[PDB]
Amino acid sequence: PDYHEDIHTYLREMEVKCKPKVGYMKKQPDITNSMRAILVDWLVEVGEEYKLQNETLHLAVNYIDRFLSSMSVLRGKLQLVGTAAMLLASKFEEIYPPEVAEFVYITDDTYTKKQVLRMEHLVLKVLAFDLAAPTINQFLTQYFLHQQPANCKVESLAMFLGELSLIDADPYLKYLPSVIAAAAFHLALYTVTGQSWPESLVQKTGYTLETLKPCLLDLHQTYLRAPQHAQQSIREKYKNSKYHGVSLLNPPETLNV
Amino acid sequence: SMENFQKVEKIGEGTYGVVYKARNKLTGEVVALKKIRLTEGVPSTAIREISLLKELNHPNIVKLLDVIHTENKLYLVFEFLHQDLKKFMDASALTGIPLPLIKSYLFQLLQGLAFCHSHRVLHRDLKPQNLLINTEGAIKLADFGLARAFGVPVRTYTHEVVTLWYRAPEILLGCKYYSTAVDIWSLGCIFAEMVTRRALFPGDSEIDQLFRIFRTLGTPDEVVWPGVTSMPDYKPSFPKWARQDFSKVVPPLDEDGRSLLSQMLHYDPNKRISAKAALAHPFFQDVTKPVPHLRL
Ligand SMILES: Nc1n[nH]c(N)c1/N=N/c1ccc(O)cc1
Repeated sequence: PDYHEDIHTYLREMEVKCKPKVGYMKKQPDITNSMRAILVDWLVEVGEEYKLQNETLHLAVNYIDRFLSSMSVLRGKLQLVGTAAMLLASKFEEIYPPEVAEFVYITDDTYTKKQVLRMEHLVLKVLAFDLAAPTINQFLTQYFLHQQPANCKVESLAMFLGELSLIDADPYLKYLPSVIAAAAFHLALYTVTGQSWPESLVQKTGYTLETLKPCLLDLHQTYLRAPQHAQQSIREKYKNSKYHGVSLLNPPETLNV
Repeated sequence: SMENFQKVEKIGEGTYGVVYKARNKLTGEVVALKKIRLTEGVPSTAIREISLLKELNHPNIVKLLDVIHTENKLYLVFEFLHQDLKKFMDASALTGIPLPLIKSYLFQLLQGLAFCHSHRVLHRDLKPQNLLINTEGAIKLADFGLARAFGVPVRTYTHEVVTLWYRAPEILLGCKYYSTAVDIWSLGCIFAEMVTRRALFPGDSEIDQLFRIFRTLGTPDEVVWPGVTSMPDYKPSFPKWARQDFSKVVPPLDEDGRSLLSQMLHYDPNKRISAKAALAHPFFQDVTKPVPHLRL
């Protein structure tokens, strides 16, 4: 708690600086939201295969969105971008990152090692080496400390919801990681325990149910529609006992905000 | 671009390349150039060192000025500092580092570290060799190759961290979690070393390092450090040394100095003083900024 407020304050500054351009997809000639969902869902599978941290997945997605915010990319190269992003995220975040050989392997030899490493370099150049970006995950773990008391199901369900938001650029590109985390945390808390966004988090974050509402109504729909979404890797992942099988919990019919 | 730099000489060597002193031909600025040669692509250590140094602008952190990004090579451009604290202490033999300079250096080190921690970075390799000093009385944290961005609360991170002599007890005992306190332990050891000009805990192995610590500060029990006896590499067979009169650990140290050192070497990482809080310690009440004369 010595640095908890300083760090939170600093992450609130950095997330604004690391934010992708909300409208970049309409500026993309060849790729679409659906193609991006397919990529992100595949990254979830890659994270599962190699048992990577959730943070690593969140970082890779941040890098991809920032990259696509200024670089036009043909659909045949979208996976190369995602692959180099996941490699960078792993190098940054993981104790034992997978080897390049492994990232080359999971693209089904769609690309060569040389291509992957050249893309790694280009991603680094385009992001100005600014890889230490705040994620939904980093805000959630802070918010979790305000539980009374802590509840594993709430924590896993908030992680699950925050992860679902990575899939759909529309609508989640328009929300900051701290806001999505607040929506995910309130939604999870309310689903499991019936409780709401705690007063202590209003003091910490300045966010209220009112300011969270737009993100929250988006996230509630996403939660309700999750069983029918084209992409299912995250639901499959959160069946694991590692996450207390929270994807099997029923979403609430209404939120009453 | 590299064309504007004239290489003066080699000055160091890392694990992925060498450090050169160079000068900017156009502006005159003297710099250090860390060259990182590029089959796993850009090394993870360089990815962390660069991303984190870019965000860490502070008078007491070595300044990354630029990154030069060719196909086969990565050049990190730093402000040049003249000498490291280790070389300085060796050259200060029979003179000692005067207390006002020790105090100023520690105060500066603590500001640089508080800034790292406030920005969610662990350094993880604080030792005299990685602390650089200039001809103006400054000292700065350098080599962030082993650093990492942490989260709140922390996850389990890499176990193989911190040069052994400077390595905190919660790392040696295999704790699932460590955080900012590990860097304060290191600075504590360095504070003591500036005073005595010898390493405080010069162990040759992990168990030797633990025993040296125990013999100086007492073998920790549940009273001094709740939870210690259940830690993964704690052993009930550990000899049980009494804690030393702390004035004997660093004899030349005054009352305020001993108080501060003892809080930096507190066993429980939870109770170990933060860099931030340490800045207000009465030890620093009369701190100034002496300018030592470097031999080179
Ligand atoms: N020897 C030196 N004089 N001035 C420097 N900046 C310098 N080296 N600084 C560094 C900085 C970063 C690093 O990983 C290794 C050395």
